[PDB]
Amino acid sequence: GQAFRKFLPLFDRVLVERSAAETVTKGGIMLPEKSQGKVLQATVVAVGSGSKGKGGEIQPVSVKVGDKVLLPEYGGTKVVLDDKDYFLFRDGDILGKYVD
Amino acid sequence: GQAFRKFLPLFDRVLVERSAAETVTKGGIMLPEKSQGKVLQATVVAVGSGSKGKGGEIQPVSVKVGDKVLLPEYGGTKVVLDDKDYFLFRDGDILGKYVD
Amino acid sequence: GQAFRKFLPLFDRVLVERSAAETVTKGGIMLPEKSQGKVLQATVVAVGSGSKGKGGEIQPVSVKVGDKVLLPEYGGTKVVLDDKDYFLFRDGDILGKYVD
Amino acid sequence: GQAFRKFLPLFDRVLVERSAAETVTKGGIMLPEKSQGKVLQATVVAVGSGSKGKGGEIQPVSVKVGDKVLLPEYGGTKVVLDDKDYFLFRDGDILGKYVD
Amino acid sequence: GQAFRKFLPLFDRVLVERSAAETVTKGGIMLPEKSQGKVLQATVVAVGSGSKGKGGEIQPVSVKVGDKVLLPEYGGTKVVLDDKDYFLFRDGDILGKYVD
Amino acid sequence: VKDGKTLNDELEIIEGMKFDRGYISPYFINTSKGQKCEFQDAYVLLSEKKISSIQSIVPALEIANAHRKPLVIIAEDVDGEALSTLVLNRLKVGLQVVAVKAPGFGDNRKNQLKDMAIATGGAVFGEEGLTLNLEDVQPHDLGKVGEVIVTKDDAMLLKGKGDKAQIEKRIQEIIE
Repeated sequence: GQAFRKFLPLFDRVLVERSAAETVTKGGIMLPEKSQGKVLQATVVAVGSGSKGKGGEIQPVSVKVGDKVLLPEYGGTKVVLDDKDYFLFRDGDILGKYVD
Repeated sequence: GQAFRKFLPLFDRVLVERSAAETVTKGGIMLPEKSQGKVLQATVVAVGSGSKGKGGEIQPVSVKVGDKVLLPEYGGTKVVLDDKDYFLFRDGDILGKYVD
Repeated sequence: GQAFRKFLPLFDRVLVERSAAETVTKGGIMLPEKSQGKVLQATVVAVGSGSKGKGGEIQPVSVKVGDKVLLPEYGGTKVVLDDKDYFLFRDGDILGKYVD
Repeated sequence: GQAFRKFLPLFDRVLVERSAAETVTKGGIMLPEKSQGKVLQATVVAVGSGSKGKGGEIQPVSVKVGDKVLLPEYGGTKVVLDDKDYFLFRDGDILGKYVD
Repeated sequence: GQAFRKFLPLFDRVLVERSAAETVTKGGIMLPEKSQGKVLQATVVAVGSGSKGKGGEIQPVSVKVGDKVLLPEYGGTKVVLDDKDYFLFRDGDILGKYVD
Repeated sequence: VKDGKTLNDELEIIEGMKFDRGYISPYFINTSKGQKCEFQDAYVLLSEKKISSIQSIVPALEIANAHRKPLVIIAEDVDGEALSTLVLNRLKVGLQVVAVKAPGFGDNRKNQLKDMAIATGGAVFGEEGLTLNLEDVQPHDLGKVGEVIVTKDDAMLLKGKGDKAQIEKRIQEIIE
């Protein structure tokens, strides 16, 4: 498990911050704030130690800290750390990650 | 796991590209766009690494990249990659494949 | 697994072709088409490779291609091959066989 | 298992004491009492011995007494000890720990 | 398993006797009996032999006879023994023990 | 011209920004001689939407408390937890604050609120077009009056420290 802002997730939970919502289009058209939904793009800031899926050993989570990941529409918990929004997810809920 | 457009699926998740909807019939009758439903034919573009169904090892998915497959009507997730529509499915959701 | 018209079912799914609906009775009485429901009699045209029920091995399906089988009223999936009607079933859904 | 005020939790249950609700903001603005919801921050005062997740042995709980933890919105049992408010939680329900 | 008043519980069931409802407060105020809700404190009077949670052996229950325990708000079976109220609970339903 | 309750005709001159909206709660009264709220050199908070939440009203209260200046809150309505916060801070510690409903039923409410913003030097919050949020309030986004009376039925703002040229442009806008 890896901690972020003095917060360590438990079991296979993963903490992410969502990316910044896009404010202007590629042509130069500014977008209203209330029309921008939740960003499914996110980066991993903290992982838990993982669950015990098999007998006697700890299974680490599939993502690591700094991974750029894709989130589902629902299934995240609001976590406030130093007055900033963070979202806690189960490891199996992450749809995929972006490689570079 | 195999990545597509710098996106890699997680666990037993498969990313597919749906085939193009039929626009004109075999007799030359063009079809309206709003009347064409979702295409159940698709091509596998990205596979996940696979889940751990048994004890201690990773089970790879049953399809590979480039496979021509048949999809169910429900059960896919909208994924946008380079502003182009793609759909993510669990490996068990795919009904079958087209062999050549 | 066995393929049929360039379609191969995945896992333990079984592809069936329903028997022809009875149009005339034994007494020579023609029957309306709207009054004939789905035929629970069917033949097996394609089988999947099977699931992994136990640890590390593939369990083949209980029916083979060419078997004459009885279908449940619900639980089948519409599959169209060469503009012809076919239905996909889980192997555990088939009620029984017609043994000759 | 660790007891607190002669109360010992059973199996993997964890007893927590919620933190004090904020009565005044950083700018010196006092807040009404009924506008302050349940505090998701809490400290662990008592743990159970743990459950038997695997075959034949007892799995201890992930948190220990004195850990600063984060709690979900729902899923806690009211427990009154020496006429003072306390809450009982399952070990898996706890979101994470505050490390120092 | 331990029997009480010629009644032996089966499997992991536990028979408890609830504490007497508080009729007067610490100041000297008599309380109405209708307002006195169900008492969550109880004394274990009979335990079952336990269930077979693992392979081939019998798992004894966590509580013993004479233990002071805390009860959930729902989930108890009314058992009448010699015309007196007794309540049957699963071993997992019990929240904790009062250790002296 | 309206009726008079006396025997003689009398002329009343009403100056400044008077509107037929009193205080929301009587706990804001600090001048018991006339049952009125009296502030001098006060901040003005203007909201085009209702103020019903804690976080929509706390930051403005922290600016008013840090500057040790009174605050006048003119919105569509102030209710819920924000009203309880205002009354609690007025009664316990003695925070100088008053809350007044906005005048007008329709687009007249928006036009008069923007008139108040221009005359006081403040900004209208919770608007349809610019969409300024009440959680993000700066000390320059508040109007500055030199004087305010809030009685039971009406409130009046005097000597708003707005930009004179902006008031002139708003006057020509009303003229056209």
